[PDB]
Amino acid sequence: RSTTLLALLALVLLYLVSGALVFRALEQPHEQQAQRELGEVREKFLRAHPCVSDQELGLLIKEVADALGGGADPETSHSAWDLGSAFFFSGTIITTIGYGNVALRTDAGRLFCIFYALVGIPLFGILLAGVGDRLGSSLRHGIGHIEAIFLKWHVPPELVRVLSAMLFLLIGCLLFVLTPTFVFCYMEDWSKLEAIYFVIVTLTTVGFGDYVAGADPRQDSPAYQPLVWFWILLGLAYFASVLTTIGNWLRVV
Amino acid sequence: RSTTLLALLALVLLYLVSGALVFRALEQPHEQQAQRELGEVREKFLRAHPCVSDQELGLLIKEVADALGGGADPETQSSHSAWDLGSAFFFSGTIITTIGYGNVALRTDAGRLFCIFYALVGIPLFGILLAGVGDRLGSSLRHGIGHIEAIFLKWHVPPELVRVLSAMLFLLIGCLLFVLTPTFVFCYMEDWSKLEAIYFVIVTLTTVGFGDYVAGADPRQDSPAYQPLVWFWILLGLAYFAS
Amino acid sequence: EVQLQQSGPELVKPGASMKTSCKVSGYSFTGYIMNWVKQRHGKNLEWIGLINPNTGYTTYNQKFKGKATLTVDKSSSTAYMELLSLTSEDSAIYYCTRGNYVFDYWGQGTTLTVSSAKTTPPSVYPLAPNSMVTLGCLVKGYFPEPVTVTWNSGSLSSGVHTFPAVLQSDLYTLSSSVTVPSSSWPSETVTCNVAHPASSTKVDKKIVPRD
Amino acid sequence: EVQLQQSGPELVKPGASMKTSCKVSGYSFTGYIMNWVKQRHGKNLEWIGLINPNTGYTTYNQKFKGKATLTVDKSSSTAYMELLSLTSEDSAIYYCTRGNYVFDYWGQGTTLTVSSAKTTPPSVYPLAPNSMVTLGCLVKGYFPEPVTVTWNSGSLSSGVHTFPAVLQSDLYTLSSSVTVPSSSWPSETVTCNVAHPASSTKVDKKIVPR
Amino acid sequence: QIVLTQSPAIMSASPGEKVTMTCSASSSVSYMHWYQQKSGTSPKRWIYDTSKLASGVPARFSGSGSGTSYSLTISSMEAEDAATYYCQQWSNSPPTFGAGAKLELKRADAAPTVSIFPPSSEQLTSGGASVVCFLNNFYPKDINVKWKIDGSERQNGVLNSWTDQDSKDSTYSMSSTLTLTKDEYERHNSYTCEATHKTSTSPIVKSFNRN
Amino acid sequence: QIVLTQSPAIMSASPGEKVTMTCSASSSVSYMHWYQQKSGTSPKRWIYDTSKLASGVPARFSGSGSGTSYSLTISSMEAEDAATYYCQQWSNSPPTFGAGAKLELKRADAAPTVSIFPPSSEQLTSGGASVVCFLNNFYPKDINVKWKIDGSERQNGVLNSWTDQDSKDSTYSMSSTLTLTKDEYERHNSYTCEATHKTSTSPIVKSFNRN
Ligand SMILES: CCCCCCCCCC
Ligand SMILES: [Ca+2]
Ligand SMILES: [Ca+2]
Ligand SMILES: [Ca+2]
Ligand SMILES: [Tl+]
Ligand SMILES: [Tl+]
Ligand SMILES: [Tl+]
Ligand SMILES: [Tl+]
Ligand SMILES: [Tl+]
Ligand SMILES: [Tl+]
Ligand SMILES: [Tl+]
Repeated sequence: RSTTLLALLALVLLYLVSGALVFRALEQPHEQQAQRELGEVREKFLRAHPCVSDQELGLLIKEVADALGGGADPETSHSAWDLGSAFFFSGTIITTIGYGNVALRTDAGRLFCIFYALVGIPLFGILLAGVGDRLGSSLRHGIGHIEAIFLKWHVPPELVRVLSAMLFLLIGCLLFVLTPTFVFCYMEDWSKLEAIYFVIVTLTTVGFGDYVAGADPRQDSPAYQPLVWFWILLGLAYFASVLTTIGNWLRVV
Repeated sequence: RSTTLLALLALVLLYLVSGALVFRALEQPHEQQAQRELGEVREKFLRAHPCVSDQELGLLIKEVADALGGGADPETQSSHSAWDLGSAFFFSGTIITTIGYGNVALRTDAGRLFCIFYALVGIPLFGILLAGVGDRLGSSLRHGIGHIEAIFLKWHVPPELVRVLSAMLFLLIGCLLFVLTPTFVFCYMEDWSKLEAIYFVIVTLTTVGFGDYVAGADPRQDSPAYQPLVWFWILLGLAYFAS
Repeated sequence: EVQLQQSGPELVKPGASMKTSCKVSGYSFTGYIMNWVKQRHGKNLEWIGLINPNTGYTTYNQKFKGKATLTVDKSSSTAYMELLSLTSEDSAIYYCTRGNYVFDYWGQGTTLTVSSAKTTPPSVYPLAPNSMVTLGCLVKGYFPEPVTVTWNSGSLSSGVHTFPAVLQSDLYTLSSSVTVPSSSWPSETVTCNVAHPASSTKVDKKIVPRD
Repeated sequence: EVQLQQSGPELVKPGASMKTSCKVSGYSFTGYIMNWVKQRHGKNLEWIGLINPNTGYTTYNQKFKGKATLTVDKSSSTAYMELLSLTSEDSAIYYCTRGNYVFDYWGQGTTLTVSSAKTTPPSVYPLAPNSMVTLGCLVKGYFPEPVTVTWNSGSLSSGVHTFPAVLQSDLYTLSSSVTVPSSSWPSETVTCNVAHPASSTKVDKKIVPR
Repeated sequence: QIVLTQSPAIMSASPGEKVTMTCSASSSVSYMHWYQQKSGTSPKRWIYDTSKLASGVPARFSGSGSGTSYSLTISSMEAEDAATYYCQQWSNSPPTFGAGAKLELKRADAAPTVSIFPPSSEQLTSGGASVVCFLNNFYPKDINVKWKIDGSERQNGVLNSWTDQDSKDSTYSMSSTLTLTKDEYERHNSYTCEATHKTSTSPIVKSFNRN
Repeated sequence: QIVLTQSPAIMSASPGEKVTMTCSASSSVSYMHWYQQKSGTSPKRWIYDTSKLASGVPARFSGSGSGTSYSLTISSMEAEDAATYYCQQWSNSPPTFGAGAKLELKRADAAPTVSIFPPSSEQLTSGGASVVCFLNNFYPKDINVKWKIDGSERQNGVLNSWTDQDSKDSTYSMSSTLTLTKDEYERHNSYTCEATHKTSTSPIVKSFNRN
C-alpha cells in the first residue's frame, strides 16, 4: 500500500533522526581528539628538538601526510598492493563490504573497479545464496538430529520448529559471531567490544574500515589469514539467511 | 547442486585472483613511489636537523600518521562540525543502507556499542522500505512506459520487441536519472572529475561505500540541505539498482 | 654565559633601508632558532619572523612580509635583519631573541630612528618664577636625541627631574626641573648645563629671577 | 676544529664491566647525535648504538642490546659507554663518532683488553746468526702491551722492523729485526733496547756472535 | 592570529601584598609564557610552559592556567618586582604577546607640587612663547591638567610628559607645556595652570599675569 | 640489517693506476658513504652522500652509484692512498658498513731476505728454546714458511707475524717462531726454515746445525 509505505518512510526517517541525535550526543564531544593529539605531538617534538622551527615541522607533517595518502606506511612486507593484499581488496568489493582502509589512487584503478564490481557482486551473490542454502542445509540437518529428541519429549512440532530456529541462529552466532570475536581479541590485540564491533560491522557489509583483520598474513600463524577469509564467506552466508527470513517475516507483517 | 557450488567457488576464486593481478598492476607502482617519497622526506629532514635521530623521527612519523588516520588535518593547529545534526543524520543513513563510507569514525565505546544495535534493527527495517519503494518506483515507471508503448504497437513493431525496447528505455531513463544525472550534478558540486563522480555514484549504489569519495563531506561547503537531499537520491537509486 | 650582542643605534631617512646585526656567543649559533621582535616605544611586543641559522629557512609575520629580510652568517655566528622602505612607523627598538617555542635569550636591543630631520642644536631657555623653590630649563627644537641636562655642572643633582622628550613637528623638546631651598636662590647662582653631542653643542644657562 | 677525545686504553677481568668516555669540543655537544662503533682487531666496523645527548634517547643494535649502555653528561659535554659481563669476544677498539646519517667525526678510539693476565716483564733474548747482516731481539712473555724496541739507543733506525705481538698462552711475544752492513758487525757492537712501561722495565741486550 | 589580553594594563601593589595578573586567549592554547621587563632593558624569560620558573626567578613567582585563561602570581610583592609583565603563546604560529601589564609600587598619596613659568625673554625675541607647568612628586599617577588663558580654557598647543615612577620616593611627576606664538601670548594677560588630583576635591591652581 | 658487500676485499694498485671499489646493497639505498682508515688510526669520513668529498680529500677521489650499487674511484693512485675503505648506509636504521676493501701499493716483486736464528744461551738456561726465522722485505705478500727438524717437517709450536706494508719501500716482512722445550731442542741437530714465494719456483731455505 502506497499509504503504508509513506508511513514506513516516516518511521525510518524518525529512526534516522533518533540515531543522529544519539551519535551526536555521544561523539561530538570527541570530534577534535585527533587534532589535539597531533598538536601535542608537534609541541612535544619542538621542545625536544631546538634545531626545528614550528613552521619547518609543519611542512614535514604535510609532506608525510601526502605520502601516507599515496599509501606509504611508517617504517621501523607492508605492501597493500602485493598479490595477497590485492586479492583481499578484490574480496572487499564483491562482498560489498568495502573497508577502504586502502584507497585506489589511479583513474584506471577506479575505472576497472567499476566493471569489476558490476560483474563481481552478482556473481558473488550467486555463490553466497549457494553457500547459504548448503550451510543452512548442514545446520538444519544437524539440528534435525536434536529435533528428534524434542519430538519424542512430546513438545509440539510447532515449538520444535521454533526451538530449532533459535538453535539455528544461536549455534551460528556461536561459530560466526562469538568464536571470531574471541579469536580477534587475542590475535589483533583489540578489546572484546572492538572485536564484536568489527565482526558485526563486517558481516552486515557496512565495512567502515576503522577495524580490519585479514589484509596481511601473520608469520608464526599461517592458518590465520585464510581462516579469516573462510570465516567472512561462511559468516556472510549465515547472516544472509537470517536477514532473508527475518526480512521474510517482516514483509508479510 | 554440490558439483556446481564447487565450480562456482573455483570461478569466483579465479575472478578474485584475476582482480588481484590487475589492481596490483595498476596500483602497486604508485604505492611503491609514495613509500619512496616518505623515505626521501625523512632523509632530507635528518640532513637539515642534526639534533634528530632517524629513530626519533621514526616515532614522530608513526605518531603523526596515527593522528591523521584518526582524521586530524595537517594544515591547521587546533569552526564546523562533522557530528552536527545533518552529518549525524547522514552517518546513520550510511549504516542502515550498509553503505558505510566511514570517512568519520566513532571514537567512543558507547558509540560503537549503540551502532551495533542501531544497525541490527536498522538494516532490515530499511530493506523493507527499499523493497516497498522498489515495487512502487517500478510500478510508476512501468505505468509511464505504457503510454509510449501504445505508440510502438501501432507502428506494428512486434509486441515481443516492444517489450525489449521499453526495457532499454526503462533502464536508460533510470540510468539517466540515477546514474548520469547525479554524476553530472556531483561533477559541478564537489569539483570532482566525471570519472571520479561516476566512480562515487557506483561505489555508492552498489553499497560498497569505500569512503574515499563522499558527497557533502567537504568542510568548506555552506550546504545544509545538500547532504540529506543527496540521501533522497541514494534512496531512490538503491531501490531501482536492486532490480 | 649565552649572549646576543646587537649592533648600535641607527638613524636613517624615510624610504631608505637599514641592516642590523646580532652576534651570538656562549652557545652554538646553528643549534637554535633566531627570531626578531619589534617594540615601538614601550608598548606591545611584535614578532617579526624567524630564521633557522642552520637551514636558512625563514618565516615572517604577515604584517612584515614585504618589510623585513632575515639572513645569517654561519661562520661569524651572526644574524642579520634588513628593513626596507622605512617609514616613521618603523622607528622602534628591535631585539634578536632565541627560541622555537619560548624566547629564552634576548639581545640588548637596537634603536632605529626614521626621520627626515637634520642635526639641529637645541634652544635652551631658562624657567624662572614657601621654603623650597622650583626652577627649570626648557630645551627645545633639537635633533636628534639625546640631550643631557645637568645643574651647576652636576653639583646640583638631587631635586631634579628631566622629563621625556616629545616630538613636535620633527624636532624634540623636553624640560628639566630642579628644586632648591629658597635661601639658596637667588643668593646663589643656578645654571643648567645642556649638552647635545650630535651637534657638538654645550650650552650653560643661568636662571635669573624675573625682573 | 671539532674533536672527540676518548679516554685511554682499559684492561679488565673477564666478567667485569667497564665504562669509557668521549669528551667533545669544537661544537655543541647537545646539537648532534653520538654513536659508538666496535672494531675487533682490524675487521668490520659494527655500529653499537646511539644516544641523543639532548633528549637522552638511545637505540641499540640488537646484537648489543643487553651488552651496552649509553649515557651522557651534558654539563661536561661527555658521552659514556658501559659494557657488561665482558668476555674475550669484547676485546676490541671502540670509537665514539658523531652523526645522524654519516659519521663525520670520530674519536681516536679506545682499546679494550679482556684478560686474566698479570703484569709481567718480558724476557729479552738476543738473536745472532754477505754484504748485509740481520740481527734480532726476541721479547717474550710480557703483559700487557706495549713494549718498545730500539737499537743502539736509536742510532740505528733504518733497517728495523718490529713485528706485531702475538698471544702465547695469555702472554705477549714479539721480536725486532735490524739489518746492518757486515763490516759493522761484530766490528761494532749492536744492542737492542727494550722498554716495558707497564712493569717499569728497561733492558739492553748486546748481540754477540755465535 | 591568536589574541592575548592582559587586563588591567596597569596595577599597583604594596610590598608584602599578593599580586595576580591574568592573560586570556582568543582561543585555547596549551602553554603560556611570561616575560619581565624593566625600563631601559630587554625582556627576560620569567615563566615558561605555564608554570616553570626561569633560572634567575625567585620562588614568590608562580604561573598557572589552562585552555584560554592563564595567570601569573606573586605570593608576596617586593620592590624589585616592579616591572611590566607580558604573556605570550606559541601553540599556533605565529607566536603572539599580550600587550603587557605594568606593576607599580604603592605608597601614601601625595599632592602635586605645582609651578607655572612664563615665557623667557630669550624665547619671545624669536617669536615663540611656551608656558610651562611642572606637577612634581605626587601619587598616584592619575592626574588632570587644565590650561586657562584669561579664565578661558585652552587645550590646543599643549604637550604633556610623565616620568616613570621615581625609584627612591615612588612618586610621579609631569610637565605640561602650552606652546603659543608670541602674538597669541601678548593678546592675553592672565595664564593659569590647573591640576585635578585625587588628593583634593578642589583643583590646585597656579597662575600669573603677563604684566 | 641491509647488507653491504665490498668485493674483492683486497686489491692492489701501482701509482698512476685508476682504482675502483664497489659496494652493493642487499636492497635499495638512497645514499652511500665511505670512510678511509689507515692502520693505527680511526676511520675518516672520506666521501659522503654518495659523491660529496670531505674536507681533507684530494680531487682524485670521486664517488657514484644509486639504488643497490655504489662505487668509490681514484682517478690516479698515489702512495698515501693505500688504506682500507669502508662503505656505509643509513637509509634504514640500523646503519651498516661494508666489511671494507684493503688497498695496497703494487711494486716490483722482491724475494724474501731470509735469516734463521738459534736459541740464545740465555734462553736455554731457563729451559725454553725458540727458533726464529725472519723473512724480510719481499713482495707480494703471499708467502709460505715450512720448518724442518733434521730434514723432517714440524708444524706444532710455530707462531707467525706479518708487518703491514712498509711505508717507504712497500715491502712486507714476517717472522716465524718455532718454540720448543729445551728437551725437544737438544734431541735434534739440524734446523731449517724454508720459504716459498712466487719470485722463485724453488724454495729459499736457511738452516743451521745445533753443533
Ligand atoms: C548486502 C546488503 C545490501 C544488499 C545487497 C546489495 C544490493 C544493492 C544493489 C546493488
Ligand atoms: Ca603501503
Ligand atoms: Ca601485503
Ligand atoms: Ca674506565
Ligand atoms: Tl585483547
Ligand atoms: Tl554493503
Ligand atoms: Tl559497505
Ligand atoms: Tl564501506
Ligand atoms: Tl569505508
Ligand atoms: Tl579513513
Ligand atoms: Tl568538475
